[PDB]
Amino acid sequence: EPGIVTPLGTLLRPLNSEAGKVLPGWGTTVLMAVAILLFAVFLLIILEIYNSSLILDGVTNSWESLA
Amino acid sequence: LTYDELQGLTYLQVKGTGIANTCPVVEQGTSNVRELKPGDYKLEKFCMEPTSFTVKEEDAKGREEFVKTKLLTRLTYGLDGMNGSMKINNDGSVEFREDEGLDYAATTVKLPGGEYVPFLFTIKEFDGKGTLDSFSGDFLVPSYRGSTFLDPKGRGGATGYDNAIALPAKADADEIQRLNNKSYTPGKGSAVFSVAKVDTETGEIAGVFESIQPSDTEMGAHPAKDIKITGLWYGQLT
Amino acid sequence: MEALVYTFLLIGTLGIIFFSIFFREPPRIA
Amino acid sequence: MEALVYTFLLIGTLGIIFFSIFFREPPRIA
Amino acid sequence: MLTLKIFVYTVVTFFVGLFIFGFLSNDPSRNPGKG
Amino acid sequence: VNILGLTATALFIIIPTSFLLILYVKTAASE
Amino acid sequence: VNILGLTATALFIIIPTSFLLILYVKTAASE
Amino acid sequence: QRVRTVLDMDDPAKEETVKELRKDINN
Amino acid sequence: SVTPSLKNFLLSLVAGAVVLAAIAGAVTAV
Amino acid sequence: MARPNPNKQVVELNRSSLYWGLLLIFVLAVLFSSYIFN
Amino acid sequence: GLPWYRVHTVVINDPGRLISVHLMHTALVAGWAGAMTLFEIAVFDPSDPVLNPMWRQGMFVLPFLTRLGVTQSWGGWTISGETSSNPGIWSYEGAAASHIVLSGLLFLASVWHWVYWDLELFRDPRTGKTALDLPKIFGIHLFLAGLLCFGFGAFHVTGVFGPGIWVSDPYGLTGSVQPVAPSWGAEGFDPYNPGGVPAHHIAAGILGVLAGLFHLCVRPSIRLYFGLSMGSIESVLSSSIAAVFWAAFVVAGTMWYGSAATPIELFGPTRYQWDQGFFQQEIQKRVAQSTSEGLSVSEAWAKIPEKLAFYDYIGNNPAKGGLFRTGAMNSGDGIAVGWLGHASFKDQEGRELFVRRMPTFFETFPVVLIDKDGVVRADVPFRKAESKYSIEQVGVSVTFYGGELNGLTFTDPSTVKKYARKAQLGEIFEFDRSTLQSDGVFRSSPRGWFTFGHLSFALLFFFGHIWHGSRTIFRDVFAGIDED
Amino acid sequence: LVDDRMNGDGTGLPFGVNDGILGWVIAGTLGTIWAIYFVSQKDL
Ligand code: CLA
Ligand code: CLA
Ligand code: CLA
Ligand code: CLA
Ligand code: CLA
Ligand SMILES: CCCCCCCCCCCCCCCC(=O)OC[C@H](COP(=O)(O)OC[C@@H](O)CO)OC(=O)CCCCCCCCCCCCCCC
Ligand SMILES: CCCCCCCCCCCCCCCCCC(=O)OC[C@H](CO)OC(=O)CCCCCCCCCCCCCCCCC
Ligand SMILES: CC1=C(/C=C/C(C)=C/C=C/C(C)=C/C=C/C=C(C)/C=C/C=C(C)/C=C/C2=C(C)CCCC2(C)C)C(C)(C)CCC1
Repeated sequence: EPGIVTPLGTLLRPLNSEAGKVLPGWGTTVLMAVAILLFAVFLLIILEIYNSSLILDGVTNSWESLA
Repeated sequence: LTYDELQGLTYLQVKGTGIANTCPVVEQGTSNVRELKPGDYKLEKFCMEPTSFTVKEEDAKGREEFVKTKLLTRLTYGLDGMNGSMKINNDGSVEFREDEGLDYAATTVKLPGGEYVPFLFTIKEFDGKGTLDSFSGDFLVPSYRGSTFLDPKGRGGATGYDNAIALPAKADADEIQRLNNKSYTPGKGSAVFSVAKVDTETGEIAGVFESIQPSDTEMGAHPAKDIKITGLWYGQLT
Repeated sequence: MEALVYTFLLIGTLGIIFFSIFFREPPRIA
Repeated sequence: MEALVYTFLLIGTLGIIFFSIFFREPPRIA
Repeated sequence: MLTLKIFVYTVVTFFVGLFIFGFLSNDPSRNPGKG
Repeated sequence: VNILGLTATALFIIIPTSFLLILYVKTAASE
Repeated sequence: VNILGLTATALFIIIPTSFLLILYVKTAASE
Repeated sequence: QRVRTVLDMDDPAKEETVKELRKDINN
Repeated sequence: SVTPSLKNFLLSLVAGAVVLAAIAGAVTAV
Repeated sequence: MARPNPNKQVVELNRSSLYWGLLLIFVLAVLFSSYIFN
Repeated sequence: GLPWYRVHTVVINDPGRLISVHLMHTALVAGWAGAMTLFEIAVFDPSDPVLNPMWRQGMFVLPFLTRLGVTQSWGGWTISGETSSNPGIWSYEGAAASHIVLSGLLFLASVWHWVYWDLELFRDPRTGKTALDLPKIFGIHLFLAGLLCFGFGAFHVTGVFGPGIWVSDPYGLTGSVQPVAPSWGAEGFDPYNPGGVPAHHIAAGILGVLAGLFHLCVRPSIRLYFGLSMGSIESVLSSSIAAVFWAAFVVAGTMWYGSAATPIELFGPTRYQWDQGFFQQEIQKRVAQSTSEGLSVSEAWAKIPEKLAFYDYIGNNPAKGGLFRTGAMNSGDGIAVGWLGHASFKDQEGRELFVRRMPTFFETFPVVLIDKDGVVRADVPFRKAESKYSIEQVGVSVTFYGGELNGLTFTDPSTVKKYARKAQLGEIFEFDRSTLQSDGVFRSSPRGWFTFGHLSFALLFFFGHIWHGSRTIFRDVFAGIDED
Repeated sequence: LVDDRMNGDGTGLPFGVNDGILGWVIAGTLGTIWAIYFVSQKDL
């Protein structure tokens, strides 16, 4: 038996019609790993700035930055 | 509208338009003002129409100012048909007296915040001294409520219970400003009038006025505020 | 505080009305 | 007032204990 | 206020017109009766 | 009063509601 | 405080007790 | 203006103040 | 531009890459 | 699936779990009432 | 049947009723936001933004409304102490009412989605089975989230189309909702720089749009699909719970340490501003200046703002409260109604003494008066026998400058002791305790309560993420092992 | 006057139409519904 057909459901149907469709092999996993390591480096940068383990020129890292 | 064309319209075509609350406007004439024959005149058909109500208010940060309100009542704030006499001298000195008429209008405005400010926009018994371009004076501001006015619990000055009777053991010594006395002591207000337009063929004078007066005290209760009324005024001479 | 209680009681009554209308036990022709 | 609440809570806990002992669901061996 | 009056006049006219032309739309035929 | 009336109203709502919900849920589980 | 703690304690007792009693009575009627 | 005086005046009230904890290798 | 803290941070990133390569080589050395 | 919802499941609570829940609630009340009343 | 802790599993394989319970949850959360706003408006006192700000009154969501621009009320008052003559629709009560209406609409939508669960949209067109294309749905959601983040950063907080965000001076005296220019340099990663917020939101929104387009286009690989179980909604739940407690840890740390997004005028001072002598240092620097310029001590302490003096007070420390000390700080130590002025202590010899301030750890602290060179010169002894440093023995007088006691000098030890004990807590204020029946014990700030709640939620959500990752990876053995 | 108002009260105003745009929107809405009903007749 079929489901309930609605105009909006028909409009949105192609966006939920490709479940289980995958690429063979590893796909873009290497690019994803590169993005993940870059994001880890970025998070480490901001953590070390806000920990004052990384000191930069114009980054006061205090309430005086509100000035 | 000029007074002539106002009298040229009938009550049926004025009714509902709001023109009955509007002062006449001297469309003809000149603004020299000092080109007026000095002497003793019978002030007649004195009329006053506000154009703004502002209320003196104090915010949290320490700033006092006259804030704008919303007029709660309808077009019932006009004063018209007042009588009196005024004296004009050759130097420009003027004395101004209003005898009687529709010289009071109960008005209510709403402050930003929802507070109701009732007041009696009045100009009665106004003594004004000054020059033709400006004369300042004082007027009597009566009590908003008459002495026979009753509160929602029936208490009042010249009539009522004089105590909260719904409480058989609570009417004493703490609600003294609520029940022990209902004070109806009158107040005073200040006004400054300024003649702008004049026509000496008919003797009509007009101009603007600025008044500061106390609001209602709620029969010896929560203190009154200062109401600043700017507006127009009109009248005929002799 | 009391206005909160009054409004809560009124809207709870209206919610009971809504549920009794739209989620009633359907009468069965059997 | 608060002593009443403390005593009531302790007595209710002891009542739960009493019921859990003597009115338990019996272990059935089938 | 005039914008509000125009909107309310449009709304009331719309619903009244729906009412009028709905009962004009062969309404005595809309019954399960025979004949 | 402000708070004793509050707890009275809360109890008068919740305890009969609990009783009715107990009976209804057992009935509806029994269809 | 004396009465807000009172209503907090009463509600924390009754509402979960109501939930548990609903589920238990439904179960015991089922079996 | 006298940073040494304001330092020696914040110090007895609070020894953990950042003015006391900063650049005190020179002291 | 580059503070000593920034230079040490970049060198630490290089050292982390080096030690990850070293543990990968230790894995493949079996 | 169909007109009825196929994911219907029946919740169960035996008497031992009822006793455990009642004990948990009352013991939490005993423990925290002193702090709530302060 | 089901255990009570598994009931909500009935919507794992029902996308329509999953949408329905999500909609009900959203309705409940929006309704809470509206109702909490109305409660805080009903109990909020706006008549003194200096000595009774919102963070002294237990206001929790009022700072979050004020942070993004809602600063006026329908009661005619502005949060900055000014007069609001036209608050508009988006007042505090307007946002509350909008959230209540949103809650009702979401309740209706939840009802509709509960009833009409069997939508063919949720059926896979190939096999006819119910399924969700979770990578595609994530792409759509990431694209929408990037669009919303970019719009919020480029139009709201910049003031291009929205009102901006709350920005203050470093000492919390002249804060207001202002438009904020983005900071595209390294200073954009300054946490206390307000310009970092628009730049982050613009850049992260652009990246979210690009990554959402990528996830719309590119299908996952089979290896990563099977590794992360992208066909199971519980895997998405585990990763979402992980991201959510990561964000909870981030916001808890940001609120506790302070940032540009957690102003002290809205949330109260931080404990580190008391620990590191932030306001004390600023006050003493402002007193040292204009003393070199040539003013006496009675003035240039009257020049000190009472707001700054109130900031330099340990009763406003967020780390001086308790787990069961409930409510507003006003209910703890009274409503502050006046600064008494700076208290200067002197001995018989004329040297100036300073009260050792109470550290954050200590519930109680001994009263100790120390000279300029770090030598203890007076105290309130515990042992009033064979003592050498009592106020009576040393002859300590106290003089107040700048407040309600300006110019007054007290020499009696019974009053010098109480003023030294008050100076232990920082700047000395007078407190009205009869209004709220304050118990004289310190409460916690809204930033402290926020940090506590979110750190507790972050740990509990770490456990939830562990549990759901376990459930996803070990689904086939959830009811037991294979026995072979 | 201190404020603006329509001042349409009383005066025996036809359908309360103080501005001809009101009569036009009444006529337009009624005629649009009539036109839909008319081009949609003989369809039952
Ligand atoms: C993230 C959650 C969060 C945060 C951080 C705040 C923070 C705040 N709220 Mg708030 N609020 C919340 C959500 C939150 N609320 C929600 C969900 C509601 C709806 C129920 C409320 C309703 C609410 C009211 C109505 C009021 C506050 C007030 C307060 C302020 C006073 C301190 C406080 O919380 O009381 C102290 C907090 C505690 C003592 C926490 C209890 C610790 C845990 C929960 C106990 C462990 C559970 C235990 C087993 C329970 C058993 C007890 C039982 C025996 C009785 C503070 C700024 C007060 C205020 O100042 O208003 C202006 C106030 O009156 N809020
Ligand atoms: C033009 C570039 C630009 C600008 C100027 C900013 C500026 C900002 N970003 Mg950034 N960002 C950008 C683009 C930009 N971003 C883009 C393109 C991305 C990718 C979409 C992001 C993604 C991003 C992330 C994900 C984060 C920011 C954050 C920030 C803030 C850094 C300062 C701060 O408060 O950190 C303070 C925050 C940190 C230092 C994060 C530390 C997190 C640690 C490493 C882990 C914490 C949890 C961990 C599990 C610990 C558990 C508990 C422990 C006790 C065990 C600041 C507003 C942070 C933020 O919003 O702060 C509130 C943040 O979390 N940004
Ligand atoms: C039109 C919709 C709308 C609007 C614009 C508002 C507006 C407001 N709400 Mg909200 N709200 C709404 C819908 C809305 N809400 C709904 C749908 C709910 C139910 C969920 C609520 C529930 C809610 C609550 C619980 C609260 C408000 C509050 C607020 C106020 C401040 C918001 C704030 O501090 O943001 C802060 C918001 C954030 C910091 C969210 C940031 C988004 C995170 C970081 C996303 C992380 C994951 C993401 C996918 C990563 C993207 C990746 C990237 C590469 C793109 C403000 C008046 C607050 C208030 O003061 O109420 C009185 C508050 O307490 N609202
Ligand atoms: C948004 C995150 C989220 C969501 C969507 C779920 C969803 C799920 N969890 Mg849960 N989980 C999470 C967070 C989440 N969890 C966290 C944070 C914890 C750690 C504390 C866990 C630990 C966990 C366990 C250990 C179990 C699940 C299970 C379940 C399933 C059934 C839940 C149920 O019927 O409860 C029914 C709950 C009740 C009938 C009453 C609970 C009342 C609580 C105790 C107090 C009241 C909560 C209060 C009203 C809400 C305010 C708090 C809020 C701000 C978080 C469901 C798939 C079960 C599962 O996998 O089933 C197979 C399972 O056994 N969860
Ligand atoms: C005790 C910690 C712990 C444990 C054992 C789990 C367990 C689980 N995680 Mg994980 N996770 C954790 C915490 C944890 N996580 C935290 C803190 C985050 C960040 C929010 C996540 C984010 C995360 C996601 C988003 C997902 C899981 C998933 C999973 C499951 C698959 C295993 C996996 O991918 O491991 C995750 C791998 C690790 C935790 C190892 C991290 C090692 C890092 C790279 C070391 C970096 C150190 C570096 C030098 C930085 C130093 C910082 C310093 C300077 C401060 C499993 C159930 C995945 C899954 O399939 O669930 C079904 C999934 O989707 N995890
Ligand atoms: C918005 C307001 C929301 C209201 C809250 C509603 C939820 C309140 C109730 C939730 C919890 C109910 C718990 C039931 C408890 C219960 O259901 O029974 C035990 C429960 C039963 O597991 P089973 O799968 O065998 O149960 C099958 C079914 O009969 C149960 O559904 O096991 C659990 O995993 C639950 C927790 C572990 C049990 C131990 C916890 C209790 C120990 C207490 C120790 C006290 C002694 C202290 C001495 C120092
Ligand atoms: C304030 C302004 C509004 C004034 C109110 C009074 C206006 C006069 C209305 C008197 C109508 C007399 C009844 C005719 C039959 C009604 C039933 C019908 O219809 O029975 C239907 C019948 C079946 O054939 O039709 C027919 O016999 C032909 C009937 C003719 C229908 C009259 C339409 C005139 C023009 C309508 C507006 C121009 C409309 C265009 C708008 C399009 C979008 C801009
Ligand atoms: C229907 C409708 C409507 C109405 C609506 C409404 C009226 C709504 C609302 C609502 C509301 C009014 C809501 C509220 C809510 C709340 C909530 C949801 C909450 C809560 C809670 C919690 C969850 C908590 C918990 C806790 C405690 C108890 C204490 C401490 C701890 C904790 C925090 C855990 C309208 C007309 C609009 C539209 C149409 C439809």
